[PDB]
Amino acid sequence: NSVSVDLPGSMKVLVSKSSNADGKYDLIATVDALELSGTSDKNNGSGVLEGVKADASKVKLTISDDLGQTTLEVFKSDGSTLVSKKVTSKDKVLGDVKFNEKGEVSEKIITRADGTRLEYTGIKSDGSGKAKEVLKGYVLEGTLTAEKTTLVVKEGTVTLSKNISKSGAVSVELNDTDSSAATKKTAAWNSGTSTLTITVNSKKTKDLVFTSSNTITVQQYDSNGTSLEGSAVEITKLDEIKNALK
Repeated sequence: NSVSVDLPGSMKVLVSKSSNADGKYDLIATVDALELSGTSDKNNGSGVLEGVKADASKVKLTISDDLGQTTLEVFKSDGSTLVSKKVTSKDKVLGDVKFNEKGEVSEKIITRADGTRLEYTGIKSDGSGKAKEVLKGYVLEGTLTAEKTTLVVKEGTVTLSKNISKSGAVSVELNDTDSSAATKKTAAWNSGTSTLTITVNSKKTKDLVFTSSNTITVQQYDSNGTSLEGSAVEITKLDEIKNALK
């Protein structure tokens, strides 16, 4: 009869055990109680399934040839304009996209494999919008442009800016409007190690590491200002970032 196949995005598809006279396989899936069906020229569960919501919206599920990726799309009732698109890629990263009345991207939520998120909302036609990074224990807020995402933490006269470029490269900068040379913070960014080193009064005070695990760690320097001391501590809430900027 049929073979159950496990799919990215918490879905399953039933594929026929044998092909039809055209050599094609039948596909069946139920996604949140909606029944979808289709035919494929592959036997592994890949291909295209379609259905129609109670409100007449068209639904299409596209499963890539190697089963690595699923795309779940909802359209207006004539099938021409997108309403939403949900993509799980082979790295299990989720892209959840909303479109406006004219089919232009208006919201995009990215869920990384570790569960952290980039939330882009109010997206305009120039690709600008509001931005939020949702990390384990805290959230960073800022803006999106076509050039970069900029997330901002403020403490006293210090502004910390985490940039994520259009290509995904992270850089961090720090700016202090403090005028006194004794207490003002400055900072240097090391792209090779994703580390921001803070300096006060010509001595290094701490390293903030922005890790590949989507965490931030802080480590102090010795009173001299040259050697790191102790070991790095992972930030677990926004107040601890603010503390590192004091």
